[PDB]
Amino acid sequence: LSPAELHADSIVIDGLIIAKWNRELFEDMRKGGLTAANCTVSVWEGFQATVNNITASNKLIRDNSDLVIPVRSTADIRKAKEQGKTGILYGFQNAHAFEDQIGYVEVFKQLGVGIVQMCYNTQNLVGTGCYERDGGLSGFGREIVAEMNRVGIMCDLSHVGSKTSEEVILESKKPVCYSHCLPSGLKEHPRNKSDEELKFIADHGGFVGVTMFAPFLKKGIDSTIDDYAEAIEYVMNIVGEDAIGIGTDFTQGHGHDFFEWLTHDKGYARRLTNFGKIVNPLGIRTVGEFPNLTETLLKRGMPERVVRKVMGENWVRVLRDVWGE
Amino acid sequence: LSPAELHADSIVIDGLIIAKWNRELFEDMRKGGLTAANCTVSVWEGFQATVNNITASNKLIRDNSDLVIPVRSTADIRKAKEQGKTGILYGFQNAHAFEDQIGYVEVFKQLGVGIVQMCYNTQNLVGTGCYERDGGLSGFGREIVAEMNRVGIMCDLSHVGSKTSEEVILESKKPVCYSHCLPSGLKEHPRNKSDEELKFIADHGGFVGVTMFAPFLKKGIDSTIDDYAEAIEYVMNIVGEDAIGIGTDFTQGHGHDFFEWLTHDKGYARRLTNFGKIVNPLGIRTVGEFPNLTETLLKRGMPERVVRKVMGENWVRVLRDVWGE
Repeated sequence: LSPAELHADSIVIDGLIIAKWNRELFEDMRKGGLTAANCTVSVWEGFQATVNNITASNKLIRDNSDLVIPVRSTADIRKAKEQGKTGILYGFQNAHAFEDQIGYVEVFKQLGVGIVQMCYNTQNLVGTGCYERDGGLSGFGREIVAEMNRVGIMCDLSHVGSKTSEEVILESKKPVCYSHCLPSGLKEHPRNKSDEELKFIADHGGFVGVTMFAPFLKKGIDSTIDDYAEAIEYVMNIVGEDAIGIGTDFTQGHGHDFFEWLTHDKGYARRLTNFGKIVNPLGIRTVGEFPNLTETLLKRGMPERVVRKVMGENWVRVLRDVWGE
Repeated sequence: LSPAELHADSIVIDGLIIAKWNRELFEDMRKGGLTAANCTVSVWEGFQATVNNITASNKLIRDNSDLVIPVRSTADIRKAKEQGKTGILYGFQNAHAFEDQIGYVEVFKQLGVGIVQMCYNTQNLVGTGCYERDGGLSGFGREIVAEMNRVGIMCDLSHVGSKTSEEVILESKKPVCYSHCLPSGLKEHPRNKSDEELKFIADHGGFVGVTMFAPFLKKGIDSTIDDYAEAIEYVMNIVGEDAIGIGTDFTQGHGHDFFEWLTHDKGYARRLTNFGKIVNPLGIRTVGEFPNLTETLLKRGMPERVVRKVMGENWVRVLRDVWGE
């Protein structure tokens, strides 16, 4: 009932987190009662470099198994909750890790990867990102989507351009998602999505995780926990209460080198953009503050049942759909 | 001079050979009076692997140095004519070997690569090739072209397809070429270029070597060395006598797997096309019959100085310009 007992008695999931990994990050996940999270282990990296991140990841988990456990099935999510731990679901923010092999889709799946973004800002072998002329979904890309549907890896399009994004929604036989994005109806920015877009992905059984990245918020570095709920309500107004969730996009622990890496093509080439100061909305600057989002949305008019949805239940339902598991 | 004396006294150069390497291939090159030839060492492979192709090539050059030598500058071309050997010019048919490192461009030039094709049939990191909806040249591609221009690696667009192709011609500050293509005015086909595309490339200081791959010829597997001259004459009629050359798509020695490799995306995925029965036009079916090409053109009426140009002079000139030497 009380905004604390609810968060506690609930499945909380985060669609996207790219924080510096260490035991302290893990403990802050626990402090926030986080049940599970899509953790990025690749963005610009190729096959082997991505594999390395996974090896490094499996080690941190292994060494901190009293705080976190791997996530391959939604059953792992139920386990994590009933065990007082945080489930970790491996994700890629780029299909580039597959390189030119369609066989790697099954390989990574076998290594615990459950969500893969099609592209990242610029042109891929499969499609093209959101910061450049979008050429659409390539032939090779349609083969990658297909195998991903067969193997059980969800298609993510947060950083993919509109042309290729639409083709992917129309091609996959399993729900796709925008793990972390914001409405352009509040802020123009190249990474935000239009109302037409948000309505189009929901109509096709899609899912949408609303993010809180300062740069993409209407008020930016002056945004508050409430400005986030505002955006979450704007999206739910188009998407509906069954296709909306959370995708904070927490970059907790990272520094200067990390952001410059995210803003230059390939992590080192030409400048694609400039985010500016990185200031999360006041009221939810750290993972350990996740519970303020349950209390907020709650004290904002949204009934308990819908809240359970937005905080995690919805993420579980789609992941269950896509993994058959 | 009789066509025999002429061919022998001429600098004959093949814009593109991609046959099975061994001591028998060389020797046949010598029989043909071949001065220098653009030899492909990459088409579907990435950085390392292409490098392996290169160390294996260097091995052959070294073990058969009485017949061949490396060609890095137009001076190396003259050196071959002086020593009666065939200079080998390492070339790529896909920029995929650069992967996502603009620094690899210089790396390969230092290893001998002097001519590179931007894409091969399908989407790249830099563009798209004929055979699929062409999105154009990307930001990463624009950077690659700029570096290629600086380091001295000529841009090839035979398998690139109009759009990224045209954009490359405008972006590049050095002449670019269609090492091996045929006029679509004689045979409609995705690999063939139009009269507008051929005039365009020439009007921009570009170069065009004509090929004789059966599938692209009007008469197909029924063509003859004359049908080849007809194409050369067709192209020279637009391009002029200074922007045309030879780029016989010699595949001497290769078997069945090789062609299936050339016809499926990434070398194994979806079939992009089907060449059919591979038969070279009668009277020029082996690199050892090169002198018949000179004889023919001459027999058809092309004056001596022009024949010398089509056979090799034009190539050396554009390579001289593009390499700064």
